[PDB]
Amino acid sequence: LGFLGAAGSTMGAASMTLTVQARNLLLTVWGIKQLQARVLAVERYLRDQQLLGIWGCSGKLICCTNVPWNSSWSNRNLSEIWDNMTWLQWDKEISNYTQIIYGLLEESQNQQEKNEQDLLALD
Amino acid sequence: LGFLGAAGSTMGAASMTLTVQARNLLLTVWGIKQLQARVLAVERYLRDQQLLGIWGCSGKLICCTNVPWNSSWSNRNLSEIWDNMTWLQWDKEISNYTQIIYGLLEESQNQQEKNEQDLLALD
Amino acid sequence: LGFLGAAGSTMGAASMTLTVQARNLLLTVWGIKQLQARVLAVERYLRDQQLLGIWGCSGKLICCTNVPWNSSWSNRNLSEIWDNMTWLQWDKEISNYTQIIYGLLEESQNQQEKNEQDLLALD
Amino acid sequence: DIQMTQSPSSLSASVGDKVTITCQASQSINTWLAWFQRKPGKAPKSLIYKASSLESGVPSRFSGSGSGTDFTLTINSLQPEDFATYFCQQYYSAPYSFGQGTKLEIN
Amino acid sequence: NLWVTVYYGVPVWKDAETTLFCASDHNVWATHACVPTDPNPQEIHLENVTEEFNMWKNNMVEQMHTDIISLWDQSLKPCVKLTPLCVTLQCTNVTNNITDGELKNCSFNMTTELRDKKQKVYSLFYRLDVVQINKEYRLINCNTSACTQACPKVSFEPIPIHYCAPAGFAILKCKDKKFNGTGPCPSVSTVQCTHGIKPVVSTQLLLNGSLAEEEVMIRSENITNNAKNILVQFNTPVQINCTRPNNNTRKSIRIGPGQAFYATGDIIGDIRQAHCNVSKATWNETLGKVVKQLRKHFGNNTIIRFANSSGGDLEVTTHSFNCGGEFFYCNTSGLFNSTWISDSITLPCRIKQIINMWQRIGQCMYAPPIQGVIRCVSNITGLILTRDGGSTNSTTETFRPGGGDMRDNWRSELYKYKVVKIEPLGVAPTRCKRRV
Amino acid sequence: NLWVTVYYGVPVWKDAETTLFCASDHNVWATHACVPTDPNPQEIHLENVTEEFNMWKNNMVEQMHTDIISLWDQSLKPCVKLTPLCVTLQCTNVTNNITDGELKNCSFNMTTELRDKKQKVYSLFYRLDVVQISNKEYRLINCNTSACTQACPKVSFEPIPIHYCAPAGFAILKCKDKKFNGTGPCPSVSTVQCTHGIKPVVSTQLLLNGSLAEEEVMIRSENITNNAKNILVQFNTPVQINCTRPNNNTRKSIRIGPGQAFYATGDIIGDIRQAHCNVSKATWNETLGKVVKQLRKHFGNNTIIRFANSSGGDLEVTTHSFNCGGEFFYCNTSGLFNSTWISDSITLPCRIKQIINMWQRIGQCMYAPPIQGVIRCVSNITGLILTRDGGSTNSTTETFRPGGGDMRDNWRSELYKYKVVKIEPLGVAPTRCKRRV
Amino acid sequence: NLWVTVYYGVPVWKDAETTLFCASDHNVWATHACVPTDPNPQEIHLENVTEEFNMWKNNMVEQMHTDIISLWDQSLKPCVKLTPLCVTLQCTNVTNNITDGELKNCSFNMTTELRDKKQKVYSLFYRLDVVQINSNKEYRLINCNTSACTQACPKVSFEPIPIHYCAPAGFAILKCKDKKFNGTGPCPSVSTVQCTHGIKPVVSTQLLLNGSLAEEEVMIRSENITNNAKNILVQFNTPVQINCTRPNNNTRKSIRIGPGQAFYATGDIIGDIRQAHCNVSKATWNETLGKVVKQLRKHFGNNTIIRFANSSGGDLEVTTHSFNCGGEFFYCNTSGLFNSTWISNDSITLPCRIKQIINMWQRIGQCMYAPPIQGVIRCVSNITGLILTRDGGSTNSTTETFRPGGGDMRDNWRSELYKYKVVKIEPLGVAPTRCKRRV
Amino acid sequence: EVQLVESGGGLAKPGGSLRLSCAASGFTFSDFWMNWVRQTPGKGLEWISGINSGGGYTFYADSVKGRFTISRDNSKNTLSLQMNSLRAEDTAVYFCARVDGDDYGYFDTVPGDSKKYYFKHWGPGVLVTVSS
Ligand SMILES: *[C@@H]1O[C@H](CO)[C@@H](O[C@@H]2O[C@H](CO)[C@@H](O[C@@H]3O[C@H](CO[C@H]4O[C@H](CO)[C@@H](O)[C@H](O)[C@@H]4O)[C@@H](O)[C@H](O[C@H]4O[C@H](CO)[C@@H](O)[C@H](O)[C@@H]4O[C@H]4O[C@H](CO)[C@@H](O)[C@H](O)[C@@H]4O)[C@@H]3O)[C@H](O)[C@H]2NC(C)=O)[C@H](O)[C@H]1NC(C)=O
Ligand SMILES: *[C@@H]1O[C@H](CO)[C@@H](O)[C@H](O)[C@H]1NC(C)=O
Ligand SMILES: *[C@@H]1O[C@H](CO)[C@@H](O)[C@H](O)[C@H]1NC(C)=O
Ligand SMILES: *[C@@H]1O[C@H](CO)[C@@H](O)[C@H](O)[C@H]1NC(C)=O
Ligand SMILES: *[C@@H]1O[C@H](CO)[C@@H](O)[C@H](O)[C@H]1NC(C)=O
Repeated sequence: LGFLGAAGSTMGAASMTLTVQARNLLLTVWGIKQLQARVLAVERYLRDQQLLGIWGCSGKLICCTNVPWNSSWSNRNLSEIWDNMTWLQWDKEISNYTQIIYGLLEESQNQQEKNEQDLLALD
Repeated sequence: LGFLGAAGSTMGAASMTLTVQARNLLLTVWGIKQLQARVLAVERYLRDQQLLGIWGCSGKLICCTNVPWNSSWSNRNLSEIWDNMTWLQWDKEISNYTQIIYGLLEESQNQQEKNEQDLLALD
Repeated sequence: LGFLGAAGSTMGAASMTLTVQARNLLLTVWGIKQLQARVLAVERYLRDQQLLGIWGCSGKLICCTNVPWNSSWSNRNLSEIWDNMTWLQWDKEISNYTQIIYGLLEESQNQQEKNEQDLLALD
Repeated sequence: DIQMTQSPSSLSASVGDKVTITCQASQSINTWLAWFQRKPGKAPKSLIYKASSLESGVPSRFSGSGSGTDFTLTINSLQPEDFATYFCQQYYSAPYSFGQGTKLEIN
Repeated sequence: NLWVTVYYGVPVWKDAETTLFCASDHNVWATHACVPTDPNPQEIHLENVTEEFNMWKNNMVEQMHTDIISLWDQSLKPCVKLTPLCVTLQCTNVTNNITDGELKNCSFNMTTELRDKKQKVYSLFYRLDVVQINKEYRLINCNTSACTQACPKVSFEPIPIHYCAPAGFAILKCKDKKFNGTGPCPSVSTVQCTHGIKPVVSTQLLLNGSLAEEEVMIRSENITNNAKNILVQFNTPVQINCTRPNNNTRKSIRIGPGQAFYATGDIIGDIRQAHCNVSKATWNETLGKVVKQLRKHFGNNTIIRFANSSGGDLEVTTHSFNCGGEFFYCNTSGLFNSTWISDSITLPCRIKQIINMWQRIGQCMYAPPIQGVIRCVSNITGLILTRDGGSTNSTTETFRPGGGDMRDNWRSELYKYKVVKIEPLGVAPTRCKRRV
Repeated sequence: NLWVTVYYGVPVWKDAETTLFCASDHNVWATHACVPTDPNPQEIHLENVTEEFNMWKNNMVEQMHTDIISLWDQSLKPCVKLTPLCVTLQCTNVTNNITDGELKNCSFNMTTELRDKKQKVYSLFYRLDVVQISNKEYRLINCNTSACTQACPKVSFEPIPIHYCAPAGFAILKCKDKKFNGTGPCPSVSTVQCTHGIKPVVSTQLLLNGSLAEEEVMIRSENITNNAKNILVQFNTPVQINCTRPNNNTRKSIRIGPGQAFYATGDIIGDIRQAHCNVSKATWNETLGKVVKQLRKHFGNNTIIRFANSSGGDLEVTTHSFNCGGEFFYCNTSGLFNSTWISDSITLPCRIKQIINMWQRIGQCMYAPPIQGVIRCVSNITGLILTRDGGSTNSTTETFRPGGGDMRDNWRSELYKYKVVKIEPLGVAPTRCKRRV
Repeated sequence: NLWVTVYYGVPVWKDAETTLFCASDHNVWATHACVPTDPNPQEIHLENVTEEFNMWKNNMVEQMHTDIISLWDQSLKPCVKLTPLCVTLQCTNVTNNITDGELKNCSFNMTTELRDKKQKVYSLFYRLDVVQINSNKEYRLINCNTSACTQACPKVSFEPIPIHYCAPAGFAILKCKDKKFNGTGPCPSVSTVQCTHGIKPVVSTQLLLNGSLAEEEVMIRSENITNNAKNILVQFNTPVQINCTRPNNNTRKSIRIGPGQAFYATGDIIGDIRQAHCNVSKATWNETLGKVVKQLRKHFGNNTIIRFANSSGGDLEVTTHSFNCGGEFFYCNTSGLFNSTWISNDSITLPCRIKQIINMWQRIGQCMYAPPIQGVIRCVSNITGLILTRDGGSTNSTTETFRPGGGDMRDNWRSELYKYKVVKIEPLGVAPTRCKRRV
Repeated sequence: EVQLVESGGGLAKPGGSLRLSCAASGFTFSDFWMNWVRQTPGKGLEWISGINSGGGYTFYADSVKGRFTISRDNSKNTLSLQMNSLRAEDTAVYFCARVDGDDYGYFDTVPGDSKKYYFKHWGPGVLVTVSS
């Protein structure tokens, strides 16, 4: 499978093809627009990396955090979420609840960092 | 507290908003000007990230190293540093001594790298 | 030594000075030449960093991998590689084999990430 | 004014006989001179232009030569329809000037 | 219990707008600026996914419009401007071996290489770009704007250009052979660059376009709305042969120091009006297919008539296009003249030099004459029809050639494309707790 | 038993330089290029923060000045140039109902659409725009320096607000403390991503449509003991000023060439009267009293503060100028600064001018086309630009005259509250931490 | 047993090309915009490193040529355009204390500030700047029928101040410090440098003025001497001083041609008119030619009769030594230098012609009018190289003839960029090791 | 081919006025100059007038300055020569003459003024006599 080949496939199975998508993240009429698009892509990639970094998931394709999932975001079983649904549908289901999750991940990583700092300092 | 809101607060309280401060870091003549400003911000962020990368603190906002703190830099007590002085005054106090610290952290991470490689190789 | 100082030295001796090179990797005519050059350098650095990130070696100058070394690439052992050779000819001899190694590293890191997530799930 | 003098004022010749007409300029006019032929009662016709170029459609018998101040027209053979008045015009510098007029009559 | 997990690189996209860069394999469109296209354009076919497309709300057409206008404007700047050319033109008719009384022979004064010396020259100008000021005429553009003489070294050949999205964006190609223009597409594919889009400029007839896959396709934003142009795409091409047998002669007049004005010297040989030939059999079967497809949307047992353009400017009332440098304006009244119930057609054509591209004003252009006999062959791969309403529809429908703007023309090629921004970040529940 | 600890995202900044980007809500002062403004600005207050502000060494004024220069230069490029208009002018005084004979009825041969044909036309020009070559022959001013470019009628000179914002990685510090003299530490500082709406007004000797003070009139200068540096004054209340020309000029469209037109000044309908300005005497008197009260603190008590008109020089600095409606005024403000202090309305005569050099540059003249109808420019004064004259304390009397010569002082009175700084996220501090091998 | 390991930041490079930005300590090259070069240019030697260099395939010369042309065009963009100057000139010989008829005194009706009237003005033009169009006589500027060009701004100087070329991050400039290194070949002594040395953008033809000096002896460079169509670049170990001048003492005259536009015409000559000449020491040139013939004989084999002859013929820009100093563009006839044959306080005076309208970049449709400058010119410089061309020679291998060459401006800067080369840094590397990851 | 025909000649009183007209045919009258030449009986020809293609630059001989007035009508393709204050020696055969070439090409102020011209085509000539 090539770039975005596992888009129609269900979740879980498509998780094995995250690298192919990640490697693809990176007169004057055709020159200035090219430069602008290149810089735009650079900022987009850096913003994504910054989000992963603040969440403590830098350099990790499949990162697992210690944040408890709230059932109100989606009332459905885990098995159905992985074997009979796609990533597009999932994004469309939680398209509005992603901001609170992003902030929760940020605060959780902050708490983890202070706990680690105190553990090393006290010991 | 908002972005840069903990500037006047003590270090103990200012360390709680490092995530917000780190997340906010990112005609033809006007177009070139905007591109220059954007690439300048990107270059500054990448230089800071590269500095953290060469050090043993990549992807971590709060990170402690094994470089000892010489009394010449500062002989002040920890209570009167974290709970009495702000980050601004601290920067103006050791502004000239940061280069030495940067160099010590550089060799320290390099030594830790070779040590880890040797330990993993002897396994 | 300085930038590229260890070019002629052996591979083993050149492994301790990778940080200087890493730190060095980042009217209208000169303005556009400078902006274009800066953008090109930033894109190259980000491409290299992303390539390292997708392998599981983010923020590490030296890293071990679980990809076995195939003898087809070179029928020689560590004695003459780390003690009687430089990085230049080493890259010349591997001008074309890097792509297969890159693909293997990508698949190995993805499989390792999924396995680590699964292992964390059982526990 | 650049006065022009033509000579002879009259010439009598037979059919087929060579005829030569000459005309001088009071000042140098290089080669900007043209010849003409006016039959009795009819309008004039241009014969030679640039004092050396032959006008298109005119018979090859007519020929012009000369430069500077002296110019001359030659007729190798006088045909029965060649008897008429001949003129020489200078157009190097205005005002234009013309010869006194010479009539050819059958001998 | 369940825990949230961050997944990076998920195959997720969202609709967005971005500036796609050109790509291509001495021409108005910048060839050296466009990055060399990949010799092996990748096309990944996506299965079990249906995407919703929208040809009318597609931003690629608007971006292409801006880019083409920008390239056209910048292509005229490095060469001669005809600002001093506006002068009183003494003109008369041209009656040397003619059958059409249009062409005129104009004489006028002009500057030379020296500022203190003038020259009296002549040039043959058509009646379309010449208006009487009172045997005294002037150019139509003198009271509007000074035209910029088109560069003679550049060609107007519409070379194909591939639009490629930048990093972080992808282009979805709807491979559904029966695409209706909008709505869900049950078969899409990701492509880094679009196919060869020839920027052919034409009105009332889509020349050198992409043919349909199975049968004639009719697309429209609203079939019941008379103000929306109806785009038609043919499954087979209707060959058209256009020509200018005049065999014009070009003469360089030194309008100024280092700049020259190319004028039409003389027309050697018999003067004949330009025209285009279209086989009536192929056109008949093509119109039969078009009316058959139209009846699918308008129902059966309805008579459909094809009438010529109602009226307006010469650019909308005639099939304008470019052929061998010369800009033609052909009267298509002979093609759209019929009624449906239950040999070659010759189209008279006119040529104009002073033109106003992109329906704008104040930035006119002067096409220099081309030596020799002009002749070209094109493929009529589509139409732009406009339907007129009636009282209860009166069991009849009248379609006329619509002189819609260039976006409609370029939309016939980008109908199967859309740009989507990739969103590699995703969060999903999983049974795992990060080790402290 | 101390080890250095690396902290990222530390809230620390320092003075630096950067290229701020414009923001806003057919306008020369601000085009559509500026990104939309923030509907909800992030006015974050910083408690226990003290920063040393300085409005004289601030680079925001120079940068914004350069930006304004760029907009003004680019705005004239897409429209007609008046280069063939520099020709001999047969001007004659207008005497059809006049008091002020300053207007000149000039006639000349202008090229029409066709190059080989002329056109005899007439236009009214002020005596400031023409100079004698014979007493009957005249020539347009600046013709011996450059070819003026007629202002684009599509774009207006209305000063829409401009919001200056710093790029990523930088921040703007707003001094919220009242009674701030423009230099020194600011006890109340708040950070904001975008500055308040700054009106890009152009004026000389008086500030119009500016930001008023917080509680009282403020006197600002580098150091009062130096006369070479101007003095910026900021009022606590606005001083309403009404300005208008009773004459409603008629616009004549003369086609100088293909696609080019020159908007000449036609005949004046009705009688012709001189333009003027009005300012309430009571408001100006109380305002001057407040200014004298504030100046007394700096120069000590029992000092005679006197006000006198401009010393001399070109009309650009010796007269007060406006930019509103389309016409460029030059008013003689000698009626305002004509008082001395111990221990119903003022009418200011004014003149109009078309050919101008706004930024005092050489070779960049502009022609202001006439505008239809009677124009009313109601605005209010919010500051002054004074210059002190004196010696070695010969007498206890200080005389102040209006000044100028530096257009940046106009924006200096609006950008004094802000100061751009660069963030320094990296930091190091000692801690009892040590990495485990 | 062996697992692959990734190493980042390794000292590896690959041949490539990029956009090298300028760096320096008004001018046509717009040196003010260049980044301020550091006071301590870092240069690191590379022991045990050998790299292959190629002056002819080097992309830095082409990039520099393009950049120089772009800067020159940009510098001439805001200056005054001399398009209305194309008029009928009534020229007459300046027979007033002359020893040559190479100068003319022309009169013409030039426009003024008010376009409704004209002004009668006169100026002096060189014989090369005017052509007859048929004792006054009608004349016309040579660029009128070709292209109307602008006038060089007087405030802008043409002094070739040095400019340093630097590569961006991720790229490196390899400086070959190996002495006696010819045009192409491996360099056993390479050193990395962030910026190149100060390269003066000197414009000259047939000889290299103010260039770099050879380390030990005269160096002869070419693709292969066997090819007669390839130019030969020569570099001198000891430079020869050259003094050029014009004792005419020209005068400037500002003519208000239009609103804001002025034409700096050439006024009357003060004093005695003397032909512009240039001197070169006889002894230094003789010894330098001796070293050159020695190296040429070493390359072509001993007992070869090497002969030097002047240029065969062609355009004035290639058949004469073109200068650029002070503001005036000289064209010195170098026939007096290359007039010797070799077997087994005097000075040489070279006549020079001054031309105002120039086409130095060998382009058609774009020229430049150099305005006159006040006072006498004393252009003191030194020659550091030559551009020779070898004729066919036929089967007679016993003798070889050399003549001055040109036709390509890149060769001028090629003699300065022969030590540098840009490369791409490849920090990623893979090598085997016994280590492996731990789960 | 090209043919010029005259009229308007006849008897005239001394000191009176008269008008001559010459109609052109066979060529573009708006592109060729026109001139008038008279031939008094017993002596050679004497050029007396001329005009350009556009009707301007009316140049006569010193012996007929002011008295005569040459004019042309391009629309009607005719030439006219108004005579005023006629004298006895004015009795001559008047010929209207067309220049050799057109007025196209380089010109300073009047088309054709920088080109040498010769009277290629001539009219038959009309005898005009002025006597009491
Ligand atoms: C290149 O440039 C040259 C100039 O350098 C230009 O020549 C000019 O052409 C214009 C026409 O295009 C001429 O304009 C005419 O000017 C006369 C002025 O009067 C003169 O002649 C009278 C009678 O001989 C004298 O008494 C007097 O002193 C002057 O010498 C006008 O009278 C003409 O009026 C005509 O046009 C009007 C338009 O409204 C009509 O109403 C009117 O009836 C006239 O038309 C008839 O009259 C003319 C005289 O009978 C006759 O010639 C016309 O064909 C027509 O029958 C008109 O304004 C101007 O004089 C020329 N100047 C010179 C120096 O020659 C060339 O034309 C130009 N090249 C091209 C190709 O256009
Ligand atoms: C400021 O100082 C006061 C001193 O009492 C302290 O209570 C407060 O926490 C400090 N910080 C802020 C942000 O107000
Ligand atoms: C292994 O290394 C030894 C040196 O210790 C060398 O002699 C031998 O050839 C090497 N063998 C292979 C297969 O590389
Ligand atoms: C197909 O297009 C027509 C308009 O041409 C529209 O009315 C119809 O709803 C479309 N069908 C879809 C979107 O399935
Ligand atoms: C202004 O113009 C109007 C008509 O346009 C005229 O009635 C009025 O008198 C003018 N104003 C004055 C003050 O004369």
